[PDB]
Amino acid sequence: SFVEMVDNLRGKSGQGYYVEMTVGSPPQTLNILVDTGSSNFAVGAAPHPFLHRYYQRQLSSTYRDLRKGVYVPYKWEGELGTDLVSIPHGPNVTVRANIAAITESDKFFINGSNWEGILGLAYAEIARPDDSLEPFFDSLVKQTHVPNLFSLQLCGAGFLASVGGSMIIGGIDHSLYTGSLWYTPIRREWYYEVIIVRVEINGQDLKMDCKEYNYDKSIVDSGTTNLRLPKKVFEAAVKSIKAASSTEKFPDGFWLGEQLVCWQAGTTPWNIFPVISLYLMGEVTNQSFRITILPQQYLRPCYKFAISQSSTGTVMGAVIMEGFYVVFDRARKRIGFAVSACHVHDEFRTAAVEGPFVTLDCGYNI
Ligand SMILES: CN1C(=O)[C@@](c2ccc(OC(F)(F)F)cc2)(c2ccc(F)c(-c3cncnc3)c2)N=C1N
Repeated sequence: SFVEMVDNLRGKSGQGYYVEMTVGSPPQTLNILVDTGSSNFAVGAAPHPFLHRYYQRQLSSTYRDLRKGVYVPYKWEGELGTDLVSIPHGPNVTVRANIAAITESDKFFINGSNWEGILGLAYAEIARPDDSLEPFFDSLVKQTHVPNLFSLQLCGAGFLASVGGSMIIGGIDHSLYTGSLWYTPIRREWYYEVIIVRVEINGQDLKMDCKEYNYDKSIVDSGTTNLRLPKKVFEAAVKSIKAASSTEKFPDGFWLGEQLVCWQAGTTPWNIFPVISLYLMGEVTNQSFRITILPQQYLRPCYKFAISQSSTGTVMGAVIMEGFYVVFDRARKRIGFAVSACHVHDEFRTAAVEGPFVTLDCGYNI
């Protein structure tokens, strides 16, 4: 039942959401980052200054060595193998999954994040060292009767700050959202790639060729904190946001996501910052639906501007997902969005999912 899966995610603001998992026999308990932006099950497997726990292969009676190393600059190095894996507050099953045992790394783990590994939930095409290394979720579906679908409700903090959420594996929990679920097609099965057809700041269209929004791609990534936008789109966005909040301005170190901005105890002028609407391509070619996010989402806790520039396409990260219940419907190659039961909002504005909006070529081919 999904009830036992509710609130199975925890984390620190800006450091990602993790789920408890066990690996090996007897079960070794570890906290694992839920990451829709990668496809490896990679776990710390050797002492590290930021790790308080790590996977000890020699303690597992069920560990099997694949006699194959892996080098991943992007960095971390490790040895490939397989072992039994379970999610205590997920489905009641045990699967034999590939595991990359990380023996050395640089700038990979985060101090105080309280996770020791990453659960890459994306597709095999982007798995390291290649696509023959079956990702965890693929193993899970193939080995069990679990439906090929999972959903994420990231809730952030609300009033480093602690965050919480739910990962529901194998179905949709209706208690986690209100209103309608709107679906955007998964363009290609590598990252969770989608297509943005329009974006507006306070109802004002940025008026860009929609290819700009997906240059060179747009992905949904729980493993990225910020909403990351292509250079040209980012500049247009900041300008519009700056203008809307012109009433008393801020340092540019803030707009660059460097410096923080501070008011005190519920004096934050949310109403000065505009809402941002991302229109996603619908299941019907000429249709779209918009997800609308509040300053409560893109200003993350004093606050930091959680929108930043990208040279690798648009990334709809945690701060975007935190407004919504997000359904990764792998079985039907689509991603669903609905207003989250947990999202933060004031008494004048709320996050929204609304459609359809019809138009009269937005993908950046590959
Ligand atoms: C964008 N991104 C990362 O850089 C990564 C990552 C990079 C390379 C990987 O190994 C490969 F390449 F083999 F897949 C696997 C995953 C990542 C790595 C470490 C992190 F602390 C975070 C992170 C940091 N703060 C908040 N939340 C997540 C993200 N996860 C995502 N989505």
